[PDB]
Amino acid sequence: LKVNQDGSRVLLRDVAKIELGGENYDIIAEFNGQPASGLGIKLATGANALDTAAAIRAELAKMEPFFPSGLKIVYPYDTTPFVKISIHEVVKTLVEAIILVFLVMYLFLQNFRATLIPTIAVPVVLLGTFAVLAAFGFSINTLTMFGMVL
Amino acid sequence: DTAAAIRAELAKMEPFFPSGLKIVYPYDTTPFVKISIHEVVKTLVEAIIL
Amino acid sequence: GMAYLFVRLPSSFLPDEDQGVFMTMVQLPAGATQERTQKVLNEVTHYYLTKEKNNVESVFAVNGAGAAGAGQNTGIAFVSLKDWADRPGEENKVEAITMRATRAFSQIKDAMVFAFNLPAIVELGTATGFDFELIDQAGLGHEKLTQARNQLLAEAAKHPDMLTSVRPNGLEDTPQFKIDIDQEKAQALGVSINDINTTLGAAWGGSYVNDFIDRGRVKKVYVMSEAKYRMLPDDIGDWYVRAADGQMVPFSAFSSSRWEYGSPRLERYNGLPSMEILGQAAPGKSTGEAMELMEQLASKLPTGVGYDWTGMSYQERLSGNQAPSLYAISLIVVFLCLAALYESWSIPFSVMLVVPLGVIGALLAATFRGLTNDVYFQVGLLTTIGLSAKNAILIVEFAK
Amino acid sequence: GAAWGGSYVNDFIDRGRVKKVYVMSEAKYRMLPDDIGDWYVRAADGQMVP
Amino acid sequence: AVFVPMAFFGGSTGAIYRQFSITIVSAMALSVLVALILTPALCATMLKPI
Amino acid sequence: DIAQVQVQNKLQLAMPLLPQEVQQQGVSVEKSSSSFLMVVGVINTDGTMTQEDISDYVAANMKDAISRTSGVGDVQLFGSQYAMRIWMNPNELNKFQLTPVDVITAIKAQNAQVAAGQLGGTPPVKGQQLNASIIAQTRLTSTEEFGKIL
Amino acid sequence: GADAKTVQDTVTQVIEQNMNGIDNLMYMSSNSDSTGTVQITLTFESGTDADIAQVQVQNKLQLAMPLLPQEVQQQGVSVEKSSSSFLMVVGVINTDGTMTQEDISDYVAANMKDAISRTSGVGDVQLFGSQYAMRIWMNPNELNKFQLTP
Repeated sequence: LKVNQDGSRVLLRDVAKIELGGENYDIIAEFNGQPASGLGIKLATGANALDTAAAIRAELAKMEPFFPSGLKIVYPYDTTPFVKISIHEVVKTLVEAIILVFLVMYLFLQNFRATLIPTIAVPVVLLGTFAVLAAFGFSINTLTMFGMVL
Repeated sequence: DTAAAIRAELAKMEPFFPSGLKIVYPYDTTPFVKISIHEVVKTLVEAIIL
Repeated sequence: GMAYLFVRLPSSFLPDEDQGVFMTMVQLPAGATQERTQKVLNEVTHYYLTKEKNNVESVFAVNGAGAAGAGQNTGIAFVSLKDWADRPGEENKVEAITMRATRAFSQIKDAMVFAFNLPAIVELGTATGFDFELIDQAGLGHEKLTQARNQLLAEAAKHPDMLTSVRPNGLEDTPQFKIDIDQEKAQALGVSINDINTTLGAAWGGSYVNDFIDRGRVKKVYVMSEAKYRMLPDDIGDWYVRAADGQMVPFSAFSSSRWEYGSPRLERYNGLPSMEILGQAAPGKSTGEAMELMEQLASKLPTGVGYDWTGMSYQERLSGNQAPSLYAISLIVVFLCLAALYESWSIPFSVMLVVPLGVIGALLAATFRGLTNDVYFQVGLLTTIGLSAKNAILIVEFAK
Repeated sequence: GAAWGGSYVNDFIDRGRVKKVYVMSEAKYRMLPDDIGDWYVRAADGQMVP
Repeated sequence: AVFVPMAFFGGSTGAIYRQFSITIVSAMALSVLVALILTPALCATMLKPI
Repeated sequence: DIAQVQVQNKLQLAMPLLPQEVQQQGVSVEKSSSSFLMVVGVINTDGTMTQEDISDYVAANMKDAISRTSGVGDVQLFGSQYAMRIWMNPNELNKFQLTPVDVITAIKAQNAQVAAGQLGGTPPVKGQQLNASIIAQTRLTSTEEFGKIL
Repeated sequence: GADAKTVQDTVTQVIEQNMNGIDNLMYMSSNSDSTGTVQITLTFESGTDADIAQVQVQNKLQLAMPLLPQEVQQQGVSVEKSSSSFLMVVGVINTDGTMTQEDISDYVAANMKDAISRTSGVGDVQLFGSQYAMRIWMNPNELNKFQLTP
């Protein structure tokens, strides 16, 4: 920094703390009040579903083993398994409608053939619909499946 | 479209204008496109009753 | 009774769910140190952790952001809950939980704490009333827009009949610290104004200088006074700049200081100085006439103040605008195809009359469930009338 | 260049709107080719050359 | 005819009305085609004499 | 649209090879007919304003907004927004042994905005209560102000 | 280091002026913080082209970038197109205590954020903490002792 008429040396550490610090010191997070960093993750207009959410676990499976001693993830936030028990409990309902109607059929068309007729007639007419949905751009969201339920 | 939009942004401006500030419209390839198409409806009509 | 069941019945857009997670908002006064905010985050966590173990799984809390902005007085909580099968009951669903939480937090003095559910989906927060914006349509400044917005904030929270909770969304004219370099003393003492302003800015605000390398990755090099010299306004006096001769002047000489006032989240909308306004209609009223009332209360305001609706108030949404026009031309298309199938003009009316008999038990289900007319409902309604059509159509096509 | 052609220096603020600050000789010193002689630059010592 | 004019239209809202109109008129045509393709056929080969 | 930026990829493959003086003003990149669409004139009726005023009022209240509206590929103003005008005198500049440079520089000096941190910002010393911004040299707003520069 | 207004005039104002002839637009929301931040959001028709709408701005963002402070494009301007609602938040906690929070933040900021962010459809990653940075904390008593400024 400067030398003197003294012949004295003046160094940086002589007028400041040198230290590995942070660009900014205003963000302090904790997880159950243990300290803990993380990523808050956003979505780009026109994206792209449980796609991106799987991709996260891509990049990260790829990172988990070079992590230092005792460094472990947690997942405190997830609009994911919501979209996963959403759609699941729709398959459930489709199923239920099917056997309930199998038995309402049985109560009038009291034979296993006339009854199995509108049975087969149900998946076909569904299945197909999804093929038509792909064909116009609509994806198997919650709304699509509720379409398949109503 | 755009020609209506002009009168949008501007209807939105006309009342905070100072004392004695007033528009005029010295140029308009607009009501040309408006008596153009009008005098076509006219002709269609005419063909019909003729 | 159909029509009356149809207008006595309220109107949702889409039901909120229990999405497994939810949030909490923490806002202090200002300037409010970071540490205080942390005090209140410790509180809030201590709740979701002692008083809710049966349902809470993880509170992720962050001193440093908000859903308004960063600030030392901005705070937010990310709460996840134990599985649905594991909290059976209404007592243990989002509603009741974030309720008693908000109710419990309600307590804390000089800390605005509120906890909420995620409004349904993505940035579809286009529900919940309105979002009004004042617009500096002349040269007025920050003062006159402050006051004008106060005239509004005032005259509208004195109409609690179709309009309530009318507050500004922004942050608030916290005091500021003015430093004044009388330039002449600086030339006379022989000090570079560059040197002054440089040192002031770097000392108290930091400065990114150049980049260094840290284990094969490039990072920054910042430079900034120790925190023991920038907490107090007296510490300006401790700073020396080297005059042109060689002597070192303290700021004490060429500067003059004093306290003042001014916004910390200045707002603009579409060019001009704007301020944005929030709140709802009032428990018997819709967002529409609420908006009108705001447009009218605005009218009585000083020359040069304009107004505009953005956000949820730009658009305006669903049933009551032109959706029965859809039901209508759908019906016209139907009676058309029925005049095609019967080749009558009367005979389809034997299938038109079949409709009220369905809206009747729809509407009945609605009001008798606490429920309310929304998208889900209206597609249920469509499906209703279509199916009844099927029934009647088949009986009379049989009969003829 | 500044005298005879103007110069944009920095920006100022004019009723809550940012605008320019230009700098340029009065028009009484740039109409005639003789007016080049009226312009002085400060030499390294201190003396001013035309 | 009941479902189609709901795909119409406006806003952030009507998006959702598309998500059903289509998803259900689809099943319409599929069902009614099956109804003259698959149903009558399987209601011929599989019904037991009365 | 693609034809529109594809140029300006390249326009900034060279922008640092143009004068300081030229990207201080700034380069524009339009895509538009040369034929106008309409021309809207503004006239004051009492005489209360000259033409330069009118021009300014529009340039500062009307052009920005109109131009911000889609499909409007270039607005050409008939006049000019205001601008602080320092008309120098040479007789009097040399009288005090001054050139233009000194004016230019006294101006960069005295018309500016500086950024000067906070009081009790991050990181802070624990036990602090106060947290406010610091305000310093702030831009000029009047003719007189420019007058009294040192 | 900037105050609200300093930023607001110096940066915000000066981009806003230069935002036009950007298609299909509805409005322009403009925040200016006492933390020396600004933010400007442009909104387009539903169903509109995310990508063209995405650069069309930044044609213009660099029709002005040389009129911003040195200090501001030394840091650098960003231009996103993304929902404000997160998707998930992934937290990182060390388990033995072997690392503080600032370490954790750094390890991610230097090993995790770059990669996750590089994955398509991921329109903004907000880090909960801060990458490291060499910190020279100056002392004034000792700076003046040797006749030195910053």
